Amino acid sequence: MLEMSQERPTFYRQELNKTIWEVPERYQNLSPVGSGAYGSVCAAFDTKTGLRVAVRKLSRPFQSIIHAKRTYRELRLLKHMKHENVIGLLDVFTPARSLEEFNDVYLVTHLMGADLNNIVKCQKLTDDHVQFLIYQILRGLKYIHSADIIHRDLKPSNLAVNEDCELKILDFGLARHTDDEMTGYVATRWYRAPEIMLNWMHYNQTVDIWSVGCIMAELLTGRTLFPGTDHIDQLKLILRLVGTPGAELLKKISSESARNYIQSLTQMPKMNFANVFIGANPLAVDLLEKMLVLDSDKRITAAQALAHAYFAQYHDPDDEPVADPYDQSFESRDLLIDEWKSLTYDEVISFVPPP
Repeated sequence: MLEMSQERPTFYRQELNKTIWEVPERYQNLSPVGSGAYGSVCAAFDTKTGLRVAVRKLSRPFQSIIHAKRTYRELRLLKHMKHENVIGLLDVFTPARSLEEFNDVYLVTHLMGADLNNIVKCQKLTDDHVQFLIYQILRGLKYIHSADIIHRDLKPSNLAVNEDCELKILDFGLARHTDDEMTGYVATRWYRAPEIMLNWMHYNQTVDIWSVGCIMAELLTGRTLFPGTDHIDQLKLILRLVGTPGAELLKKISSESARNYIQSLTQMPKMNFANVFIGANPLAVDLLEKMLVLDSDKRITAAQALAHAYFAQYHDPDDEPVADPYDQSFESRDLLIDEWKSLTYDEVISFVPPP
């Protein structure tokens, strides 16, 4: 009645685009799909679930302490998430039969074709389509935030949408966003809260609410809310909308130079959001206000947003689950490469697939 043995499937070996792919035979007809510095990816047919899946062979997962710790951190997150608005892990394997021969990590996920950009390129979304997506984003973030994970890079390129307008969040909780350049007229930095983009204070899950506020506004108007040609420009665009900070917010900011800078800016009142988003549903404008609050301590939570009147057609407290606890002790801990490799191997071998 209890399992003793992990029975090991049969793997087959092949070369596609000068990339060795050794995988279980359950994965057939692999198609090269692309190669970034985050792994090579193949489309594949999973004969056990009937789904079509993305197989991802990590690239150089253990080449430095930083990168070893990134491989583990990502694998830990993917394993933990079990919510239909969050990319789950459906399988993770390696050809290695022991930690000594262990080198490669493959990650199996739902093949998720289109992202929120591609969706907006092809249609003008109806009002109900927009509402439904903000709901799902907030629903998956409620989950994420329940387990004390901060997405840290929530933006349209990190949301996958299917034909029935069903949404999953991608790429949450990782250190990789620091590898993109955030200088100039760049989309990555356009969705970030001012406090992390100028490192006024340290991260906070409220940082992600700022992001969904920026996406919602883009989904209602079709325009980027804050397309700043640089940090300072983006900050000015922000303060114009939400108003210069007050005393309670300025003392929360640790750098003495940054408060001198803010108080050098000409003080401005907050703008009237009804005159900024002409034509929008008043309930949508009301909720935007509560997401776009300069002081993160006063931003709305995802759990509060779901209960806001804008979502009355979709809100149901009995279908908005929270996650199990996510132990992140390991983030403060100082290990060697080989030790991070061993903990990654241990989670690879201990993976339990979904029922």
